[PDB]
Amino acid sequence: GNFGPYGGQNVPEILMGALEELEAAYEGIMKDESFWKEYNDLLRDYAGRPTPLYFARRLSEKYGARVYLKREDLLHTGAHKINNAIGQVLLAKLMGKTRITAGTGAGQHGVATATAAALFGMECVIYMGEEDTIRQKLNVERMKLLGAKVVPVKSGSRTLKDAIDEALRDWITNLQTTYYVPGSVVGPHPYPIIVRNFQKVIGEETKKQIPEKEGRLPDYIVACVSGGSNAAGIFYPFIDSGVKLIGVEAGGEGLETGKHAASLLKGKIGYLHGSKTFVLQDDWGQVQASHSVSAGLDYPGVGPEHAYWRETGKVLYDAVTDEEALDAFIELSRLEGIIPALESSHALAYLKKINIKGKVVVVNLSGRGDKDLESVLNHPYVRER
Amino acid sequence: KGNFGPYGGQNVPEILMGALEELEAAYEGIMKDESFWKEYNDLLRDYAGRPTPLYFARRLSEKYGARVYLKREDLLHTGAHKINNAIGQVLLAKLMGKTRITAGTGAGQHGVATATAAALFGMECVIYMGEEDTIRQKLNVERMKLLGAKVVPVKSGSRTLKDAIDEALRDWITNLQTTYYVPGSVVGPHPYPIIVRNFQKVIGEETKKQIPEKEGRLPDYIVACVSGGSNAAGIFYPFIDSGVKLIGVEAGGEGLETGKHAASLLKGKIGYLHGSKTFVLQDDWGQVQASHSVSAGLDYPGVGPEHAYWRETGKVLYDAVTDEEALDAFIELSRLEGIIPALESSHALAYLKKINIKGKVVVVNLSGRGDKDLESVLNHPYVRER
Ligand SMILES: C=C(/N=C/c1c(COP(=O)(O)O)cnc(C)c1O)C(=O)O
Ligand SMILES: C=C(/N=C/c1c(COP(=O)(O)O)cnc(C)c1O)C(=O)O
Ligand SMILES: [O-][n+]1cccc2ccccc21
Ligand SMILES: [O-][n+]1cccc2ccccc21
Ligand SMILES: [K+]
Ligand SMILES: [K+]
Repeated sequence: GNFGPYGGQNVPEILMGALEELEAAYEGIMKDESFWKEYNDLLRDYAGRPTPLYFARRLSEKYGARVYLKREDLLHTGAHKINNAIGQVLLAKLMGKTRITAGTGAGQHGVATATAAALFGMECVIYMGEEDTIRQKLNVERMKLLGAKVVPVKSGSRTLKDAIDEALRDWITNLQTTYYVPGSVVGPHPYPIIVRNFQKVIGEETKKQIPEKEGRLPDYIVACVSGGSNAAGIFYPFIDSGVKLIGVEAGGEGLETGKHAASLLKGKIGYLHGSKTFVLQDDWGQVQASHSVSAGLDYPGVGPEHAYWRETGKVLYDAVTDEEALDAFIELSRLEGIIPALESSHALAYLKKINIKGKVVVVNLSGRGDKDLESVLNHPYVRER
Repeated sequence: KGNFGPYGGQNVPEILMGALEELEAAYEGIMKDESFWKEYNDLLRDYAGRPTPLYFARRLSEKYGARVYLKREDLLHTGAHKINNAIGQVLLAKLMGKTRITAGTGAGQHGVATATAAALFGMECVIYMGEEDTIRQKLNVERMKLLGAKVVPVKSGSRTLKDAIDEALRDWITNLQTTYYVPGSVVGPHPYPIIVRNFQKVIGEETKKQIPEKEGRLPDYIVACVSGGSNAAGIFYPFIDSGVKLIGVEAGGEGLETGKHAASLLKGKIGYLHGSKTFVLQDDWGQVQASHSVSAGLDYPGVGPEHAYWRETGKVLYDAVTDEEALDAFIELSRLEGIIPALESSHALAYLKKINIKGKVVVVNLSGRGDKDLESVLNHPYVRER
């Protein structure tokens, strides 16, 4: 479970038996043809894989480049989160668990998890920070129709970090019955590997699709990063290929303002939610609140596999601001008729920061932006436009 | 030629006949144009997401003792079958040299699909929508605004889809040189019903190729909701005369005997609406009546003339389900399969309860997703009393 110095299992001791049970169950399905048949059949007919690789003509004309969008927004529930949620809730069901718990920020992991729990007939309890229940209300409504209990979390910054704190408390309190589903590549081993291994289908498809468009590997692949799961999924098959892989963190009000979620760029090594990784912290080791206009990127840590990729130079990381992401959200809506998630809008915003004339660029469009419409339409910066 | 038996035709103000003659000529010209179909089919694949999957609904199948498959048009870009037709007609508009698109919308799915295609092709877009629908389908108003379309609320008449189309047609007639009118269903003067059905019949062509990989035969039933008729025409057309039982499900509203419904085939009379001779809800003086449905996309007093022809000749069977039955089916699919369906499609799902399907193979056309309907459903008195 270590990516260089990062990762590990940094947990209360009472979780060690559950993590050993999960590691053995996961090793068992690695070679289980019937798990993969059921899972891959649901990815195809239930989620809608493979997703297309779309040539964005008007974006391409605007930037003088060949811009392709990997269309994870076309999946059932509207985001890449469903790849991981189906896989883990299937595993939970096969392990004899009867209940599912998770935390969610954008609400897309909450909806994906509730969808899979409904499909597999499991009780589902989702924790979501109170501020996120307000700015991502559409997903609260979806989870209620799917039969999940949504528990608003009123402590701390009332956003994703606090939601995960409460989901982990719930898991420990309910270990006989309950499987904890992380929605990103952050957590004690084996969870970063499990999540990345369910998301790497994105990069595997991309790798088969892009030579059909251009005859070679892309010059760049760009994906947003907070926990890191959509970017790990599209990057993993391309590590050491020579493609320029660029992960884009939330710069919030700006990297020098103290209001952002840029763990790799501005964090310090530390422990969060089971992983040794980069965490926004003060000088005394206290985890700090993150900020982002995007609820899914509003998290103060990052997956340990990205900490490792950054240190070894296998992936390059940077950030864009709330305002740059809002601009990119509006730009894709107007130019391509696709309303992107505000998370993915951080990757789209980065097209303005790379010299891409003549280049082939794949952007991971990790989800759709219907959950963000009310927040964008009311945002002061958009109001001043 | 425009007539489906005695139905259809071009029943319009004379001022529209030149535009319709030019549209029919342009459409015949693209039928053989490989470069049109290449561009269109590449967009359907990578932009809209076709083919859509044919999904085996294991828990619904267990519940009804049948093999139930859902044709997943809800997985398309924008969330409904409307995009198949919107991409194709806006591409035609571009090729005709038009610079502006207009349409009406009820559920707002056609409005969003048309706005999306207009954005992709760099065209001005003005969408008319009844004021009541701007309230019960508010998510789609927000989407249209982000896509750069102008949304005009229509405050006249019943403030729903019929009145929105009235105003889009007025706009077209005022703007005939610049503007292409995009109907969102198979209702309209010729050539529109044929154009729309020919962009939607991919749904049934895919289904016909997919179902033998699941079952080794054709299904016993295909079920789809019907108001104007486009999603049902798309999935039924390749199966006409095949021996499959095709069942179109109209909006029964508060009940076929209440006068508050949208069941044009079952309770309308022959008449003219929006260019078609077809079945139209009317009093006995020939005056069109307001329709009603809990579903904004089915809330329309007419039906496509191809469906009037299929009903008369027995090639498709038609029935209806009530608002409450549709709401029940909306909650049922959400809870049992984890799929939140559009309230329109929920009428087709509700029909699974109305026929004996034990031991039968059934395809339901899942024409759209239900995120536009969540607020309305959660606040509906019948659901609150649950
Ligand atoms: C944290 C959440 N969403 C994250 C998210 C992200 C960022 O999460 P990863 O860094 O794990 O990809 C990207 N794209 C979309 C559409 C997302 O919903 C959530 O749904 O709970
Ligand atoms: C009238 C509208 N919608 C109709 C609709 C319908 C009924 O229209 P057709 O009878 O033309 O399929 C079915 N399913 C979905 C998801 C729909 O949105 C509209 O979006 O303007
Ligand atoms: O679910 N979950 C669990 C732990 C860490 C996370 C970081 C980002 C998003 C989701 C997460
Ligand atoms: O757009 N449009 C135009 C004319 C009639 C219609 C019936 C149902 C749905 C849409 C329609
Ligand atoms: K972060
Ligand atoms: K009707």
